[PDB]
Amino acid sequence: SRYSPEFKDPLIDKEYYRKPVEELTEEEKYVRELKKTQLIKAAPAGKTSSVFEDPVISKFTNMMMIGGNKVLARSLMIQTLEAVKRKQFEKYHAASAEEQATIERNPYTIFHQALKNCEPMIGLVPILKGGRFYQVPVPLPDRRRRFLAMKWMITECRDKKHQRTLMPEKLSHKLLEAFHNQGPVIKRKHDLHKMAEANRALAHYRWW
Amino acid sequence: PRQRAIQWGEDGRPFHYLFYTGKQSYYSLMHDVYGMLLNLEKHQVIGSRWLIKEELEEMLVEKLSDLDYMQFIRLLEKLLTSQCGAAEEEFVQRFRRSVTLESKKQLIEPVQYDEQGMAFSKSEGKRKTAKAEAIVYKHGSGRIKVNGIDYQLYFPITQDREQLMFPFHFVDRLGKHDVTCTVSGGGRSAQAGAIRLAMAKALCSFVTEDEVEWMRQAGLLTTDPRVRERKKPGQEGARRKFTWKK
Amino acid sequence: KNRAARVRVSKGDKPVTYEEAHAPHYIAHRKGWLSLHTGNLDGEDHAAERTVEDVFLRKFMWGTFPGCLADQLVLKRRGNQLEICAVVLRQLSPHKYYFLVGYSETLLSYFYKCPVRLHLQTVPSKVVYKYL
Amino acid sequence: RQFSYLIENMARDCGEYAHTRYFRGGMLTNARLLFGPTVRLPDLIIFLHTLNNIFEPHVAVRDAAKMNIPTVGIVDTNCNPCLITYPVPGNDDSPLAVHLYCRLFQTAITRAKEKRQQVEALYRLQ
Amino acid sequence: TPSLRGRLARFGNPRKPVLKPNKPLILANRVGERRREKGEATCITEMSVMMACWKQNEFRDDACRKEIQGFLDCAARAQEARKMRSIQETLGESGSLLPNKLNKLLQRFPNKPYLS
RNA sequence: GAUUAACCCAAGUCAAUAGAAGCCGGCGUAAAGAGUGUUUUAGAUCACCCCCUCCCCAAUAAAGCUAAAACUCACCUGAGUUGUAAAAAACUCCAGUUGACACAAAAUAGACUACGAAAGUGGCUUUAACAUAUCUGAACACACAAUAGCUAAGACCCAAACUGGGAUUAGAUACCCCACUAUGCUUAGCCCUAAACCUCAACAGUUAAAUCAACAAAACUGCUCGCCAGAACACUACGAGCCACAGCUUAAAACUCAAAGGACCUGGCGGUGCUUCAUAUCCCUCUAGAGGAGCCUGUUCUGUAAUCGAUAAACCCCGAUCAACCUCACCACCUCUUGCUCAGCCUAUAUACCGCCAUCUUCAGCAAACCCUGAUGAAGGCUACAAAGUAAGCGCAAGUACCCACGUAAAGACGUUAGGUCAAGGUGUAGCCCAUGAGGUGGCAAGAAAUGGGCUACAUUUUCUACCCCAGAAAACUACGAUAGCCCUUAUGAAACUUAAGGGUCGAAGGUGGAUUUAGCAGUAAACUGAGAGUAGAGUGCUUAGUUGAACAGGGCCCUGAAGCGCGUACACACCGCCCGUCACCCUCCUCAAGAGGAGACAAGUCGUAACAUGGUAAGUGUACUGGAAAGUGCACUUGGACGAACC
Ligand SMILES: [K+]
Ligand SMILES: [Mg+2]
Ligand SMILES: [Mg+2]
Ligand SMILES: [Mg+2]
Ligand SMILES: [Mg+2]
Ligand SMILES: [Mg+2]
Ligand SMILES: [Mg+2]
Ligand SMILES: [Mg+2]
Ligand SMILES: [Mg+2]
Ligand SMILES: [Mg+2]
Ligand SMILES: [Mg+2]
Ligand SMILES: [Mg+2]
Ligand SMILES: [Mg+2]
Ligand SMILES: [Mg+2]
Ligand SMILES: [Mg+2]
Ligand SMILES: [Mg+2]
Ligand SMILES: [Mg+2]
Ligand SMILES: [Mg+2]
Ligand SMILES: [Mg+2]
Ligand SMILES: [Mg+2]
Ligand SMILES: [Mg+2]
Ligand SMILES: [Mg+2]
Ligand SMILES: [Mg+2]
Ligand SMILES: [Mg+2]
Ligand SMILES: [Mg+2]
Ligand SMILES: [Mg+2]
Ligand SMILES: [Mg+2]
Ligand SMILES: [Mg+2]
Ligand SMILES: [Mg+2]
Ligand SMILES: [Mg+2]
Ligand SMILES: [Mg+2]
Ligand SMILES: [Mg+2]
Repeated sequence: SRYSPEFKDPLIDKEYYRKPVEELTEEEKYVRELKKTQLIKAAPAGKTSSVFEDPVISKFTNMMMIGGNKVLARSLMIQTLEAVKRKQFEKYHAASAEEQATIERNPYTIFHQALKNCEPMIGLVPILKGGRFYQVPVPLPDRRRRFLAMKWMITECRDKKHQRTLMPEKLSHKLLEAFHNQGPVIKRKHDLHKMAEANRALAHYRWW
Repeated sequence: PRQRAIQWGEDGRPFHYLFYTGKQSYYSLMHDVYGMLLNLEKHQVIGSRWLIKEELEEMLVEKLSDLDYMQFIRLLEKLLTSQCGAAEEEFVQRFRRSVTLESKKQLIEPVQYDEQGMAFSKSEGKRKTAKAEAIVYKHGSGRIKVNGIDYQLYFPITQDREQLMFPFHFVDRLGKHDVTCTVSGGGRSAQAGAIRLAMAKALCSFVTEDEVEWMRQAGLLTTDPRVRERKKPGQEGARRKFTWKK
Repeated sequence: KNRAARVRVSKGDKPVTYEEAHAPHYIAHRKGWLSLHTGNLDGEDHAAERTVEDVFLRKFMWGTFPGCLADQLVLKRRGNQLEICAVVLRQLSPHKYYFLVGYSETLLSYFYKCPVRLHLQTVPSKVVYKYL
Repeated sequence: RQFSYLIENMARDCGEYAHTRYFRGGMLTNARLLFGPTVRLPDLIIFLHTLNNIFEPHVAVRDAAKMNIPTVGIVDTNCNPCLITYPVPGNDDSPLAVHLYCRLFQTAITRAKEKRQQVEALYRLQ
Repeated sequence: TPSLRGRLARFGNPRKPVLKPNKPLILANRVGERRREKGEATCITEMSVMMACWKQNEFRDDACRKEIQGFLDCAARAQEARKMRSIQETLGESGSLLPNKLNKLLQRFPNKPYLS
């Protein structure tokens, strides 16, 4: 890295700097005073202080990117969100008054809830023992869990099974399905959970 | 190089009583410091640093080891910790060196005035191969002209427009300053980054010092040193090696 | 291991001059160029002819002054003037040195069709930078 | 290390030399290299503690025996006086005893130098 | 401390040897390293509760939320406890002293199985 | 070997043979304390005065008894139990509880060190009982002697050679699992062997020194007995003795060799221990690929009259930043002979080299000169509350280049691989001189097959068009997909079916690729664009500039390595090491009913890998059974293995 180790990652949060001094604790005050003497990396172009910034959606867009084509990936993401919102509006209008309250129309909430539902709880690690390889169930960190959800969503949307269907439409359909706890990705999570439950007897093989 | 004088006379008798230790200067220094500590026992930071081992060797005209330097520095710190007098402080200050604490505070551009009397600040920025020179006026409607073109026409990508929005929005000054920036070189994103850096640097002249510090901490005023890495011979790219066959 | 123009280490008895003691990667960093002409500059020609002239001059001076040269020659080209600055040893009689100076200067002038001067700096012995 | 400072001070006061730090290998048997070809080695070495800090004989005892330097030495009941030229059996741990030894040796050296100066002055006078 | 008189096979010892050590019974000037304890699989009980609830609820997370949260909390506690255990091993509070400091102490006072 | 010279002796020289010259030395590991105890004849002075553990703990034989755990039986519950790295086989008259329950074996005590001559002896009780008022002493006897084994009769819970089955394996006559027998136990006889070793004889005495090869368990003295005298043949043959009959004890010789051996030093290595790490990295991970398709290009193989070299990491768009003629060194034919050169050779040798480099190195050590330790051996040389190291110099580092102090370059020693290049050039040695030299003309440089690296794709995050990011169409046999095939034109050139570019025509394999595998930690990977070197022209290649621009970066010592401390070592060109046994020929010797066996040498090929590292099942002794073979297993014993050496 061209940044010396002295450099620190910048913190982009307006509320963090607009916080009143009186509310600040001694630890926070000391941290703020110390940060005046450190070196700070340049703010990355990906993230800004815009109120419409979503780190989850930015990460999903980066994972969808192919060959550094972030314009196309961002276009696909915004088209997917627009398609989700349009489908939700269509369902809202076509539904009765009772069902209108339950129908969700925020694409961001739908996306976050779909990823949260797609998140696996217990993973499998291949462990060598006695010359064999065993799929030992293991706990998963939240980071790996979110990454697995995102990667499963993207891989399922990129599957060749869907013919001539554009990525925004496929991704919107999968997001709506996952938001309702249905679809191939939720089935993949269930299959992982079932395999872990079956291999539960191998859990003692783990040494960590 | 500084050379130590002959350490014994015609008769052969060495001048210093610690000659046969082989490190008479260092051990004499340690002896004096220990004696000062004993005297102090009998009686009962930011702008300075301890000298490095090389400085101590230059002072003593004797080769030293890292552990010897550690022992000396520990003894000096123990000397400082006590209720030292004026002479005991002068002895310490003999070895203490001065460190220039360069302020990380961003330099504020002077506020210049045009023919019409409007106030403005000019700055420059670089991102990869892109160089941008920006002028930010104290009063404005938020209009930004890039090479005489509106920034929404010049930047048809939402990411670049968000990059432009970042400095003003971070200090809650959207639509309050008019900007005229000329950028040359690099791609669209490098140009947007350079314009962002120049705009933030210029806008520092019209915000409070705390706001300038916040912008610096947010990364709006650091010149991004990340530039393209040269391709090396014998490998496909900057880091990509040729496929290796075993 | 790189071998180019490197005097390898030994038991510490081999004397090396400043020119020899520095590896090629020290050129323009710790040592200069033994020939100075405008041939290799951008937008210039006749570089190959200048290189061939330099090679021939070095070989000719090495052969004409056997065992006298104490270091590499320094060739300078100003206009059509060709200056050869050479560090020689104080062993030959000055009569022979002057004879060789006149001889080489006239021969090179009539060979390369340019005024050639030969400046000799004499040293009692080879200048030693270090012992490798 | 309890008496390094006292012994160094005594050596400085009496005009003689002291070694109370880690005895580097060869300070006596390799002095011509460490110091120089014209270094003058001590003509008498006085050990106020013949044992090193790991309860073995000080290497300087053996090295001074090699270099034919007579060694005066205070030897406790756990020391080895075989190679010490003039061993003095005595306690080497109590501060009182060590101070007594330092006083006696310093006074003897000072009296010797005073007598040498007096004899030289008297012989020049006559 | 067990007696060593008449144990080893030595001249003048009439009886057959009691001890046959493969190394001399002489104290070394160093102690063994701080041996790690082989890690065991953790949070197995909470994992079992979660998996049994999955089997009873057809792997529906909505019904099993409580047990799933318990298992996740146990996993996070186990990871943080492993990190804290590494920190404690660096600290060395649990033992009477770290092996490094003990080795330093033994270096200061070495064993002397020889004469001098 | 000849030749020149030299050396020794000399009327001799010296090839063969024989003789002369050998016991006061040792026995823990080199061969050697005989498995143990006790005599007479004898020997010794350690006998007498004169004496400090007498006695008790697990000596021995006999008789009796039994606490825990088994087996079996009985009731009641369940359909499983056993088995391990994982399984299978096996048993379900099985498993669990409870109760009854032995000719088997004797937790804890034992952190004790006792008894016995040794072998051995560690549950309890009782009886008998543990020689010698100097010492050594029997291999010419007498009496004992672990385990194994034989004989005869019994017991039989459990274990277990053999055997059978299951598994593993290339095979598995083993390791792993299951069942069972001889056997382990009792009684009466035999057998008489052990790494029967504490490899250290009994008795008396010393710690004085001249302590002392090394390691081990310090060095010795007096006396006596036993044993030993290069290795292998050889715990063998013959003879003799024995209750032993495939046996045990004593025990040679011939052929052969210049060694064998014991203990160490250093290094390497270990399917070696502990600890800490790996930061594109060893594993799980993240991204893009390779391996599947077509094409370009290199290589192997085949082919031709037709180069050469690299060819594991460290070869394979490599010498070439480049072969149509030239280049060219290849082949065929023709020609010249002091030849462009005070000749020439791209002839052999890179295992003679210089020159330039690869590689560990994505290391950090190399080393002059001294000094000290090892008893002055090979060797080694550090502890900071410091204990023998000091060290010039090279390297790292620092400085320097690009955009910083970061990063990338560059650098990167001594050495390793007799690593690459004799074809850059030079050059040692050897080789040709009417040719292995020089010139001219023409020509090969292909693909049965296999493979490496790239390029293009297999499309919808796509294809075409405009634009360079607010669009319109296409979207499966006229879709995506050739830079390929065929035809034509142009460029260069003297020469283009051949090289390049363009146009036309065609629209192929292919539908995200098995085992396996490469690279990347940030402006990096990925994708896109441009320029340069060299050419007359020529690469999908190389060098280089820029643009858009990510994901993971957290856990682990399980896998592979590194470092620190050790351990082992029969290896030392150093584990790609060494090494064992069976199955052919020849040679020598020995024992032989001349057929054959044995030993050694010769040393092959074959089948395994038994030993040396925890040698991948620790090794070995005795013994029994079994096996193609080293060998496997049972039982007891040994360390000539280790168990990491405070607690954790
Ligand atoms: K390929
Ligand atoms: Mg290199
Ligand atoms: Mg004392
Ligand atoms: Mg022996
Ligand atoms: Mg015996
Ligand atoms: Mg007797
Ligand atoms: Mg027996
Ligand atoms: Mg039986
Ligand atoms: Mg059984
Ligand atoms: Mg079995
Ligand atoms: Mg019994
Ligand atoms: Mg035994
Ligand atoms: Mg036998
Ligand atoms: Mg026999
Ligand atoms: Mg017989
Ligand atoms: Mg392929
Ligand atoms: Mg070839
Ligand atoms: Mg070849
Ligand atoms: Mg040709
Ligand atoms: Mg030729
Ligand atoms: Mg070579
Ligand atoms: Mg480099
Ligand atoms: Mg460097
Ligand atoms: Mg070779
Ligand atoms: Mg070769
Ligand atoms: Mg020819
Ligand atoms: Mg075409
Ligand atoms: Mg033409
Ligand atoms: Mg083996
Ligand atoms: Mg084995
Ligand atoms: Mg065995
Ligand atoms: Mg068997």
